[PDB]
Amino acid sequence: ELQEKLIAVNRVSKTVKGGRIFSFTALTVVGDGNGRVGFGYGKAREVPAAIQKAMEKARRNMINVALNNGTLQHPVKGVHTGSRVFMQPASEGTGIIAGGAMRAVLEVAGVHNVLAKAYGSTNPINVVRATIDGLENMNSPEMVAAKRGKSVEEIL
Amino acid sequence: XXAXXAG
Amino acid sequence: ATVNQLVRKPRARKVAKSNVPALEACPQKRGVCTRVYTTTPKKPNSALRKVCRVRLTNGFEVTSYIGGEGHNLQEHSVILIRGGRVKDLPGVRYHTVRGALDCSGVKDRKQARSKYGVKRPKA
Amino acid sequence: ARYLGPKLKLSRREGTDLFLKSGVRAIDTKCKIEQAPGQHGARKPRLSDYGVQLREKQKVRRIYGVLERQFRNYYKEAARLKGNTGENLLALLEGRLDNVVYRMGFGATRAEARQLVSHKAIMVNGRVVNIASYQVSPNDVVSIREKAKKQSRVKAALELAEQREKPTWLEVDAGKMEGTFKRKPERSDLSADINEHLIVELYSK
Amino acid sequence: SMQDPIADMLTRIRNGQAANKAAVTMPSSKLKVAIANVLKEEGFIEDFKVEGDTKPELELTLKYFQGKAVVESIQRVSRPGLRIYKRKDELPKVMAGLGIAVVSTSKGVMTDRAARQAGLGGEIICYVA
Amino acid sequence: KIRTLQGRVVSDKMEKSIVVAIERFVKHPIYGKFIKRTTKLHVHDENNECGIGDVVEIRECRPLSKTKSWTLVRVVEKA
RNA sequence: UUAGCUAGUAGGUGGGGUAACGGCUCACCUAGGCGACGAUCCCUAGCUGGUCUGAGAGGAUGACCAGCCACACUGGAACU
RNA sequence: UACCCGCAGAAGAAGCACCGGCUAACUCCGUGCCAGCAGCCGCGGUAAUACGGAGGGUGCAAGCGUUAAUCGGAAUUACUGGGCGUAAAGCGCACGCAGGCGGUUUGUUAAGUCAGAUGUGAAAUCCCCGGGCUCAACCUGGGAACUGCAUCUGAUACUGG
RNA sequence: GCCGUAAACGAUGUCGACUUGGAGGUUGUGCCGGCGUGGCUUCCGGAGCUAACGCGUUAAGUCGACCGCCUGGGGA
RNA sequence: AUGUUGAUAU
Ligand SMILES: [K+]
Ligand SMILES: [Mg+2]
Ligand SMILES: [Mg+2]
Ligand SMILES: [Mg+2]
Ligand SMILES: [Mg+2]
Ligand SMILES: [Mg+2]
Ligand SMILES: [Mg+2]
Ligand SMILES: [Mg+2]
Ligand SMILES: [Mg+2]
Ligand SMILES: [Mg+2]
Ligand SMILES: [Mg+2]
Ligand SMILES: [Mg+2]
Ligand SMILES: [Mg+2]
Ligand SMILES: [Mg+2]
Ligand SMILES: [Mg+2]
Ligand SMILES: [Mg+2]
Ligand SMILES: [Mg+2]
Ligand SMILES: [Mg+2]
Ligand SMILES: [Mg+2]
Ligand SMILES: [Mg+2]
Ligand SMILES: [Mg+2]
Ligand SMILES: [Mg+2]
Ligand SMILES: [Mg+2]
Ligand SMILES: [Mg+2]
Ligand SMILES: [Mg+2]
Ligand SMILES: [Mg+2]
Ligand SMILES: [Mg+2]
Repeated sequence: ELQEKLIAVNRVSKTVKGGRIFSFTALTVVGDGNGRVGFGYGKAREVPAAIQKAMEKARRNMINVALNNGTLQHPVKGVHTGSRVFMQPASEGTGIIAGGAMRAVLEVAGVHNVLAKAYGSTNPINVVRATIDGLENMNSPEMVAAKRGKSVEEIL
Repeated sequence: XXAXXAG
Repeated sequence: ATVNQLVRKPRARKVAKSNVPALEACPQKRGVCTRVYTTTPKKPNSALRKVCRVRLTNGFEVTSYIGGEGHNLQEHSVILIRGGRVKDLPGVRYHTVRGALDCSGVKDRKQARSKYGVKRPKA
Repeated sequence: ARYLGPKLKLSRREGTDLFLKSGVRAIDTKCKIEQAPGQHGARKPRLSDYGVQLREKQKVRRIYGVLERQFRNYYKEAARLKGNTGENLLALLEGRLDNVVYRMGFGATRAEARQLVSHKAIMVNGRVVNIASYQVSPNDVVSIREKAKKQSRVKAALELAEQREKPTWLEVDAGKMEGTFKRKPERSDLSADINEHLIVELYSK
Repeated sequence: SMQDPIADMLTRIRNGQAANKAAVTMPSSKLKVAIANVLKEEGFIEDFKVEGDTKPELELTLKYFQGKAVVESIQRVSRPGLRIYKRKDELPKVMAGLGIAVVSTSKGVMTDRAARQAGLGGEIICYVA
Repeated sequence: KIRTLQGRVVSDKMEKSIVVAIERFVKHPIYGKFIKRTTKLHVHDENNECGIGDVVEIRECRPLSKTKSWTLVRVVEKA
């Protein structure tokens, strides 16, 4: 059902009396392919368990993206920490024109056609967060019509 | 010095 | 910067700088070896790295690296230099072209022969 | 400007039958199709995004026998032409004469079909064409020449074509030894194994 | 000193929305009222009203939908330090047409939709979304 | 209509000539701000009517001196 | 890390001159004219259509092709 | 001459770079911080996928590499599109000329601004739909485009007078 | 009389507008110990902002005007 | 009160 995707595995270290304790972080995204997407970040001493932890977190932290026929409603800007992402609706058969972290979010979310650019830090975690922040705060015509107290064709 | 250590 | 500030003083571009100024925007230059010698690399490397001081046709004096195992250069050898620093010889910004002018190709070389001026073994 | 080397080691790298032998017998009997070529063949390393994309592009190229410069020009064309770039690319490759001559069933392989075209044994709407890369357009008759109809290569190939699946976009006559290129193949007509978006990504990066 | 009362109105709305204020009150002006109409008609604010003679006070009643404020963003575009004028062909679509650009045309202040229909360009006052 | 420019008089000290500043107002090509851009013209003023301060209409004409190819049409405003 | 530059200089009148307007030239008169919207001075440079790159805005560039300019051993001069 | 026809015979026709990560491709031997490699990080100190050779492999292919040079990636001069408490960055503080900017109402003007029209924006080039060289490159028909400039005539909300 | 610089620091330019609170200090004032209302100021903290530390109506929040300044480390 | 230093690479 859900498309699970591993974005980044990273080795991290705490020092102790003995020396360095290494451990693994795994950043994953899960999505249905119809505008429901969630990222998970898991830590463990081994890579498998980090991933299994990441996937479990991702499934419980999915949000709803209001898509428009496999692309975005409008241009969106996401920011998290040092990651400033920009995403634009594209024509059919564009594909996802995006960096690898944004690519994975957009693929599993069900965005087929999009022009994306990551400005600033391309730190995988913060890029993923900025992207999903972007998607979740993208307005559709229906909710815009709703809030403004109009019809969809008055808006469009 | 010592013409170049820690013992 | 305010718009009025930019109107008064526009954005200056980063001027940018050659790492190979003695070539003077030429792919190669010829020169004459004044000294051919060895020198030790910086940390963490240890070697006797084969360099030559070279007087180029355009008057510049530069150090150039001699790559490959063994060479035939002496003082008053005419050689061709190209761009390319040696990371662990500070000051060395050029490589000699093996198998151009008086510089011979490397003896008994078989792989990457075009890089070291070595004609194809007759098979 | 052609691959003249061993054909099965191409297939073994891709891990897939690329039809570079006639199909008189199974690929399994002629080589270890499972194992990749060479000393470290049994090793199956974890392949990167780039490696996946590369291997996909190299698969499609190796089927149609297109070298990289010419393949990239097809991509540039496919991107220029309107529609979905990926399906445009596969259309252009199917449009090639040496492919059309194979698809109808005159060559056993595409390299044989390429030898046919090369050696002035093919005609397109009357005229002799000895260019493999020639784009055969819709409503075009492709024909064996009368001197070339006596070849055992052509008859033997036409038998193997019956064992293969028939192109819906081609109508052929085995007796007359000529066929019409009716229309451009749709993506549905071509195999689902090819992941054309990977090739688009590869050139789009 | 005060040198952009429009930016000040937009800011009073922006801040007032963030602070979940019911209404926001600025000093009035003809151009402020003209903008307030476009925000009313497009359904971003609920109502407005001018009050006074010597010193009139505009008073916008703000909208909230499902808890959230309706004005998602509201950006000054043309400003004293840099005036932006657009021709009819180059009028901006805010949020792919889901938001408005308030445009001062020769036939008064209006949305970029209304300006496209009227075949006019003009000064781009603000975006709203 | 005949083509004319209009501008302020900035000098009247020349005999039968004035300097006229044509104030233009131009979008900056890069930065988009609207900029005042003067252009000064030596202008023929037969009779020597105009003085510094006066707005004047002017038209282009044949060369009259080294620097003059513009003539006074009318004084629009005076100081 | 060039701030002042300019006396045919800037304008006028008349005579001369040019195919032609004109300090183009001359005599006399006036004392102007140019400049921080960068004059003057210094360095570099043929300009454009275009070319390369770029999502664009830009950045870089001006080989071939075509338009314009300039030069013809160096300096100067006219003649036809 | 293009092109066509005939002849004979696989005959006359494959290299270059790369394989530690970035980056597609791994083993053995030799060497032992030496010899050497290196775009960046780095590799070599006696068990080197990084040197040198070999075998195998990967990528390109009548080319392949290397060097030079431009733009890109570089939002790393940020107009579009950046910053300045501590990362580089607020003048030690003020007054103030030029400059930039300017509360609110009415009228007027029409400079900015906007609208329309006309002229111009050489041809080639680019782009689109066609055509011609067996194909392609290349050549070429018609368009689109040339985002500009000027002139005239209107609009008057905003900015300026 | 000259010098003209300091970690000359809040390492935070000036002016204006707007945006939950709490506890003080100091200096006016109005109404009758309480109840307001001004100025300046110390500490905490909310949203928001911030790489984080923190800032937080005296902003490093939300905006406008103008100025100053930065563009890897060194060389300097 | 005072009270120094720790060769190179890894
Ligand atoms: K000592
Ligand atoms: Mg960065
Ligand atoms: Mg070729
Ligand atoms: Mg005269
Ligand atoms: Mg003249
Ligand atoms: Mg020159
Ligand atoms: Mg860009
Ligand atoms: Mg130029
Ligand atoms: Mg690999
Ligand atoms: Mg060994
Ligand atoms: Mg380069
Ligand atoms: Mg840039
Ligand atoms: Mg920065
Ligand atoms: Mg410091
Ligand atoms: Mg600092
Ligand atoms: Mg200060
Ligand atoms: Mg002051
Ligand atoms: Mg005003
Ligand atoms: Mg006008
Ligand atoms: Mg054709
Ligand atoms: Mg044409
Ligand atoms: Mg043209
Ligand atoms: Mg007015
Ligand atoms: Mg100081
Ligand atoms: Mg300070
Ligand atoms: Mg606090
Ligand atoms: Mg010590």
